[PDB]
Amino acid sequence: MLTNSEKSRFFLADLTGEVQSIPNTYGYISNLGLFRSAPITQTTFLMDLTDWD
Amino acid sequence: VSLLDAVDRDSRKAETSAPERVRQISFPMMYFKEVESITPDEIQGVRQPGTAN
Repeated sequence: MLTNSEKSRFFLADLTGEVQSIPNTYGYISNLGLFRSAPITQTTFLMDLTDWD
Repeated sequence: VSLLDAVDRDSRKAETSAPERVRQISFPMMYFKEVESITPDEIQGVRQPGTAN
């Protein structure tokens, strides 16, 4: 598709498209599946710890 | 036991074995004891650690 030339408005040149650069993302741990999903309905949670020897 | 030594048949000699020995011993023994008890006050109103009610 044609566009205006570099140094004249009365002459046309051909445009061949675009090339895009996208930043790198890694996300390795997120794919291992180590972390389970535990949705909750509150803004805090508790736990109990038991010990003996 | 032990090896014999040579002897001349016209200068006759003889060896002899030493007597057998006997011995005796004795042993004591070890004693272990443990004690525990249960009382109602350990159950009255004690919440289970892993549950709410």
